[PDB]
Amino acid sequence: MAIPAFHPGELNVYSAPGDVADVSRALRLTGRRVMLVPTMGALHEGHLALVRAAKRVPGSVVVVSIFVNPTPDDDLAQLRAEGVEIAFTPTTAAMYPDGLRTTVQPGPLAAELEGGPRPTHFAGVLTVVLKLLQIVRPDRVFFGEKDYQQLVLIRQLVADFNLDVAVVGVPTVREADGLAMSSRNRYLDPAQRAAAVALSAALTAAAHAATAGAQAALDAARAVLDAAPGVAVDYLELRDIGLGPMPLNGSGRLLVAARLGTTRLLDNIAIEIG
Amino acid sequence: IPAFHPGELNVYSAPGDVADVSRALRLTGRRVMLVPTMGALHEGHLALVRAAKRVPGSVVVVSIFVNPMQFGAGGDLDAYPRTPDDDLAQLRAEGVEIAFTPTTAAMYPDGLRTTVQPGPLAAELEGGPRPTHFAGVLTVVLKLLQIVRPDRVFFGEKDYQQLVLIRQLVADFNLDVAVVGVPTVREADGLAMSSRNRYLDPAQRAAAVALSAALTAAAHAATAGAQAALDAARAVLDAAPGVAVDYLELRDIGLGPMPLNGSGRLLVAARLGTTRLLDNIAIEIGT
Ligand SMILES: COc1ccc2c(c1)cc(C(=O)NS(=O)(=O)N1CCOCC1)n2CC(=O)O
Ligand SMILES: COc1ccc2c(c1)cc(C(=O)NS(=O)(=O)N1CCOCC1)n2CC(=O)O
Repeated sequence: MAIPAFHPGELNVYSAPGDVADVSRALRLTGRRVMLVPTMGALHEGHLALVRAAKRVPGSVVVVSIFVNPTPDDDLAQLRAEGVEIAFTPTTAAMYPDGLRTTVQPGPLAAELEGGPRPTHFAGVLTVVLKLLQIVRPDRVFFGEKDYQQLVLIRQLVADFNLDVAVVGVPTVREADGLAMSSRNRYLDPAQRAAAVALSAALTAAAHAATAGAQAALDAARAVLDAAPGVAVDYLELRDIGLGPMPLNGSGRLLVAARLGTTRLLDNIAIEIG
Repeated sequence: IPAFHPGELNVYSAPGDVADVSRALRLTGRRVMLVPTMGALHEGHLALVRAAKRVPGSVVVVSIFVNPMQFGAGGDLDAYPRTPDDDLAQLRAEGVEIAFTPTTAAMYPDGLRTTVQPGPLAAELEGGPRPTHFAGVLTVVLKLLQIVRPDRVFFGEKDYQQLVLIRQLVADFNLDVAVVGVPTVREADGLAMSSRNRYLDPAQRAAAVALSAALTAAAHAATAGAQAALDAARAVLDAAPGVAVDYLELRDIGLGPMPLNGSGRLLVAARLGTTRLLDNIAIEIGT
């Protein structure tokens, strides 16, 4: 049948999975490399940084998905401002025309860490990321490193189901005092917002303490969080980069999550032991 | 790209070799057709192959891989028939160009980790007593679909619940493949092909015609309604020596949560000694 209209150099918006699927396939056949940036709308500078990373690939056409897995005007304007040529904005019914039926079951990592208060969260994530990658068939898909467990789970999905996409993690964009960017940050009151910096300050102190070994890094991060009031830490864990157990020597990742009033914040950093 | 010699049987074990050859063929215009099998090939598998070969410009990839994740445990994996030499002889005789024969380590280098969780249909019928069976099937078929990226994938209708769940997988994860169901090839008396048929002794093989005779009596009985269709099938199964019926169920064609209307599928599973046989048929009610 006829390819949907696509106007190069402007923001083309599709809601129908089949429409974006046909346009992506037509573009790829024309010598473009399809880049997917999955979002849930409400775009912030962290999403812009995903887009800029995608746009850097020569020959790129950038597809930004906006889907809340169960404001439009402003998101699309930001996308236009960034030179993004494709926005995919499906309804829940278009993504799930048969309801919830076959789904993705993550490996046991999805039960750990975030998987504690939210046991089925990552099955949902992995299911819609899978569907997005099958609809759009991108050459590369971009995610921020803030939701680091999510990123690892995505790389396990890609390995395990033999998907033909490159997973690109982009360093977390941070506020000027280091607080990782988040939709949730606007909910903090001024005391909570001041206390919230302890997450990024604990992890950066740990990254530097790590020359003295893993225990020093963990104790430094704990002392920073202990200097903050009304920061209820859920976990502070050193793991290897794939979120297995931290090797005695080598590269790793330090992850923290805490509740400030009603707001849950997460951060993580690269750690190099000794 | 490893070597590909056209009009010869090319056998690849490494998922990256078949992926590269397939993508290269697709980019030169050939449509890639996948026939996934667990080996022990019979005439029903060759009908799948012939269906695939009829697609103009096709290149046919037949996968052979006894998938450990769909077997419970209780010796079933070890006992599955393996007939590698006859399988490859048959594919050469049919003109198949690509056989894909992955090792268990190439398919599951990290063990069982991310997997497909089917919808509720997987817990019905064959999956009632085997709750993780269809998760194993749909996980492997997804990986095979990803590695080979066929235009069309071909399955027999004999394992009809499996087929319906594979269409579910395809729709639910937006896979860009067409699923082609091919009608069950049958012995001359009607017995559905199966590479479990080898475990029927001569008495069991005689008795096993009752599954097909029961289904085809039911299809004709159906002018008189669902009860007459089921009771004709039941009568034939009951007259048969040493057939133990697991289930006999008439459902809507999608086997989903909707009542039977005009078009139905009648499914049977029965044990002859230790051998469990499946069959099914299209049923039109009245009309
Ligand atoms: C490259 O730097 C970053 C930094 C933070 C990021 C991102 C990237 C991406 C996200 C993010 O959560 N994206 S989202 O689309 O899953 N969704 C945004 C709207 O609120 C819920 C999170 N976030 C966190 C967030 O927005 O809550
Ligand atoms: C077109 O005619 C036919 C007839 C029967 C077929 C086929 C083709 C294909 C198969 C087959 O693929 N069976 S299976 O690998 O998916 N599997 C065998 C183990 O029992 C569960 C289904 N089988 C089923 C079988 O061999 O039992």
